[PDB]
Amino acid sequence: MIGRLRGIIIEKQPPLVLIEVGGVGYEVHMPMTCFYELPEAGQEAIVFTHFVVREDAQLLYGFNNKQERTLFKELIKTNGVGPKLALAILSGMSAQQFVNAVEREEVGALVKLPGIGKKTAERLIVEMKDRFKGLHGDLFTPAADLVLTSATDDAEQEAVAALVALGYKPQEASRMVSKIARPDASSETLIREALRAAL
Amino acid sequence: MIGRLRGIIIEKQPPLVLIEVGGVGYEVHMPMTCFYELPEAGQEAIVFTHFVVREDAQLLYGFNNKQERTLFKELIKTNGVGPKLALAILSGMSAQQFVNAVEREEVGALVKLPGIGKKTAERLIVEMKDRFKGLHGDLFTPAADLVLTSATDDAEQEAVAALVALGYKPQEASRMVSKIARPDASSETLIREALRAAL
Amino acid sequence: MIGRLRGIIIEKQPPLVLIEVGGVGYEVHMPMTCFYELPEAGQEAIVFTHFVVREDAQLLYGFNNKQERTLFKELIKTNGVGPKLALAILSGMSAQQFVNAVEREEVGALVKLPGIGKKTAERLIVEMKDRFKGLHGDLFTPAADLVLTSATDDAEQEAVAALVALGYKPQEASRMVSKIARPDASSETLIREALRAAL
Amino acid sequence: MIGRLRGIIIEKQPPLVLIEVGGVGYEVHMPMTCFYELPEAGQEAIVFTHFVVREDAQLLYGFNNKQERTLFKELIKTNGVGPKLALAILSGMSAQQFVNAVEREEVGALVKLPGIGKKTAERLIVEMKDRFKGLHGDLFTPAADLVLTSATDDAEQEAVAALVALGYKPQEASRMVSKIARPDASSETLIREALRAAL
DNA sequence: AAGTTGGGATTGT
DNA sequence: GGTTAGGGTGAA
DNA sequence: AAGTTGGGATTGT
DNA sequence: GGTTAGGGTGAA
DNA sequence: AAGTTGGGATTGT
DNA sequence: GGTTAGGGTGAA
DNA sequence: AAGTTGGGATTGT
DNA sequence: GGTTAGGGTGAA
Repeated sequence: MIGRLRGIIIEKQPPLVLIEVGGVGYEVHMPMTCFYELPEAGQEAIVFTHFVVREDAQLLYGFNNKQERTLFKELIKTNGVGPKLALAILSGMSAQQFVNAVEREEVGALVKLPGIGKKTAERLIVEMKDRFKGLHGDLFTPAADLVLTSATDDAEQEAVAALVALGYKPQEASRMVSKIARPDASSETLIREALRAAL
Repeated sequence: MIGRLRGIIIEKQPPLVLIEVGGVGYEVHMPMTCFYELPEAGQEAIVFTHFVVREDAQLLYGFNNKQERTLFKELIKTNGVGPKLALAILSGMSAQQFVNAVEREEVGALVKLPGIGKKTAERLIVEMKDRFKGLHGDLFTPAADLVLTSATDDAEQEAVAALVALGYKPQEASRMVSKIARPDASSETLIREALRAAL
Repeated sequence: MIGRLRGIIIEKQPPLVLIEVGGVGYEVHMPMTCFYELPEAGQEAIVFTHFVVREDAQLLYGFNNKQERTLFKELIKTNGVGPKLALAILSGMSAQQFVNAVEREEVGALVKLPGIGKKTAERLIVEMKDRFKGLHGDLFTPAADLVLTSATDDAEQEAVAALVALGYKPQEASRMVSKIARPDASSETLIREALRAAL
Repeated sequence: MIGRLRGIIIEKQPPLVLIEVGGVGYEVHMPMTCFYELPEAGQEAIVFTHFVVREDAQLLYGFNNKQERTLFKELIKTNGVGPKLALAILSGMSAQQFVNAVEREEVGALVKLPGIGKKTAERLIVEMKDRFKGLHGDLFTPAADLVLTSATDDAEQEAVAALVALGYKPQEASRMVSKIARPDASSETLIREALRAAL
């Protein structure tokens, strides 16, 4: 529900920051590699956040980049992996270092991670690979999370994304968009013709 | 609890917008037909919202118009239908297009919707019809949600609404208000004489 | 957790108001007798609130006066009575009218209330009486909620209140404070000597 | 999630304060010894908070000092002890008085506490001792909560803290940091070499 | 060294 | 809360 | 009119 | 979700 | 005085 | 919600 | 083509 | 979590 926080860094107790937005100071759990980039205390920060709601607790996970947030969101989906593991994962190695490891099948590095033996280690590199690359090694090539989250147009990605939010199966979503063939239209325009055609 | 959000559109990833209110950026899930009307990023937006609270998650559903929110709230009440379906429903066709379909029994269109076969399709048009019309085809004739939500006075509608919030049965609420016969009094005044008479 | 809301009245749909605080518009459920006192839309309002948190939902109940909030909080404690009943209760009759009815055992009036037959009706007047009066008929004589919530000093009341928040039994709390005999000290000072003596 | 509140003290009803931050007034439950230090009403206050989320309720616990918050957080961990007991505990005696009692095994004082007989009394002094002292009697010697929460460097403490947040066992965390031997580096730098070495 | 018996633990239900 | 992994210890 | 058999419903668990 | 009241309807 | 039988209650599940 | 403490009352 | 056997899935509990 | 729909695939 909370997607981003923008306020003054009041305090730093890794892995958590205390950012004041208005008069309310929120606690944000951030991966060490991200934390290293937080501006000095007293400075204003902007951090994308993944909000977690439990029956007994509700925490905030933050990242400096949307891509970073996305990778983390995909990581948590992975079986056996939750907020804590992903956090540890992104403290030992950076979003890049991870991409790299999964596309270079550097299991070793992943295993030595606290709480992550061969089993999940492999799971990661497996469930994660496919998604990557479109990235072509760089985690910041354009529309990186569309890539992760959904190489064809940026707007087509976005549209396939949305169609899948609406219930269409991914095959369906893709085929549905391309049938339209218009990489140079607004992602909303595609989402719109596509729909109009589906029904 | 949250009934409206007013802030700067920070980002757009259909179907969700990221609106910053103060320093907090809220994620809002909006039907594609609504989304199409959102001002450019950077602009200020005002979106009525339906807040959903689960044990494991709490999301925000937004609409450009109160009527739009109301229709959605009625849709979710419908059996087999929840936030996601209604969202899809209002992405394939607009509040109007829906009204139209239910009052013209255009099942076809509804069936082709992702996740909505004949069964719920019919349920919709059935449970929804009665409520409509007072609307007389237009979704924006005056006090449209009173119509949906509760053709006699605007204040009588509102009052019957409230009386039903308090526990009176709808028959009761209606008869109770009209007994007062004063379409030209404040909805609060009716709610007030009515009560005074009931007790 | 939320104890008060202060913002601009954006809209009125009895029994709920939509007050904007900053950029966030909160929905507040208020008893009709209270609602009648809300300033015009567009004006700024201040409303004490009772926050309700469920597994499937979290609403806000508001009152113009702390006393009004207190009475409602005591009402909800009453067995068989919850937010909705109390709301109805305070829509049919005012905090005064209620006090009056309980201290004049006007069951009749209470029974005719929607959802409140003889059974709870009596329960009310029973569980509520004792608490009242110190009030001496007026709901706004000084420190009315201390009265309800905890005729001796205002500070002694407050202190007995706190001691009971800490685990002391009410008998204990009272006797403990008076032993101190100092109606003219700060409620905090009493809470402080009292404690110091208990341990 | 909420780690601090900064606003205007709107009202005082010990043990709870009503602080307005922006337009929202939050209720904060504070131990009497802390409460005694709150500035006059109308003044601005800053209070560290421990946010509690239940299925049926979500309250805010506040303290004037981070150390005070930390002690309370450790207290709640203690078996048989929860927010209420700790609150009572810190109403009868101050963070100091407590430290003192645990390091001087003043069971007596603890027993007389409402709800705290010999059983938990001992538990406290037992589970709490070890943690203390590094404190050397004073609760405000530098990095007191690192002490409580994690006498070697401030940055090493912090780093061991973080490593333990990530899943490393405390033995592991400690040994891991010292192996680095660099009390004069940033806690982040340690967390960083340490990790780099672990993997 | 390689498999096993267990306590601990977020994860998933 | 039960269950699956984690990764520790003991066995062969 | 007085008690009873039931569907509906917030309340309480 | 089960359970207690509410207050409707039918019985006597 | 010392142990026991119970109602009450946050705590822990 | 069940369970463990709390601390009250009654027993010996 | 029409009914059936199943995996998937929000919905409802 | 169990359950009802959804809508896929296979059968006749």
